[PDB]
Amino acid sequence: VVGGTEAQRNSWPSQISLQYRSGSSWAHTCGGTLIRQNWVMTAAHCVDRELTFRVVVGEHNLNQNNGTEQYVGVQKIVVHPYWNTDDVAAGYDIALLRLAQSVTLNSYVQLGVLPRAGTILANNSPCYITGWGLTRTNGQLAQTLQQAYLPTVDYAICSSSSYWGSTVKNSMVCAGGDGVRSGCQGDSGGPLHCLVNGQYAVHGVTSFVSRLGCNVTRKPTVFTRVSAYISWINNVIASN
Ligand SMILES: *C(=O)[C@@H](CC)[C@@H](CNS(=O)(=O)c1ccc(C)cc1)C(=O)O
Ligand SMILES: [Ca+2]
Repeated sequence: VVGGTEAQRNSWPSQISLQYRSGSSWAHTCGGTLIRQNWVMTAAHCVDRELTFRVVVGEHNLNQNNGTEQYVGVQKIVVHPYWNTDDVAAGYDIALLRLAQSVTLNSYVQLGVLPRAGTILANNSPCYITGWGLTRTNGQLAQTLQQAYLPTVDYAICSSSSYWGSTVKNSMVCAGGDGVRSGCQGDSGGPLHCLVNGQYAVHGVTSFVSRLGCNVTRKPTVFTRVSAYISWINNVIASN
């Protein structure tokens, strides 16, 4: 997250860290959202590589013991059947991870609230992106979980030629584009939390940023629209 602030450790209890085995250690690669005690929602592009993955819930500082983390293996990966590695702009960037163990809930570990199916945010709706991704374009991951305010940019505006043009679809949410604040590599898969009717709900799964850089004016960070996939999500959780 470029232009972010350190989140309080109990602000976003549904955020997880998706990590892959690297030698004798584990490395963070993407965010994700805890949606069942044994299920995490993340981006399909985060699990394109044939790596060993684990999820960390109740994580705050990647490089220090926080005293609140639970570490669980990934037992099953279900990517949207329409996802295509070669066309992120086509959409379907979403995947569900079944955890090997059910995690325990507490103030640092909670299920993300999802929007009702079909919900679309009015332009300029208040949202926060969270994650441990690069703090600058071509930078390094954050140690502590970051958050940045990124107001939505509606479809008509985000799909206009000055913004993302045809690359953005109606199954996606755009947010930000101020040139200061944005998602960045390693934030993918994580949540976009938007305040609706007094409750924060996860409306987006972080998907991509411009090839030009993370914080690029009029290239808001783009997210899979969670409210477009509610039936798919329920179908996968029900069938496995
Ligand atoms: C997500 O982090 C996104 C920026 C918000 C990235 C793509 N996701 S990633 O950095 O996890 C991804 C890229 C490519 C590979 C091979 C592995 C990891 C983006 O650049 O748009
Ligand atoms: Ca930690």
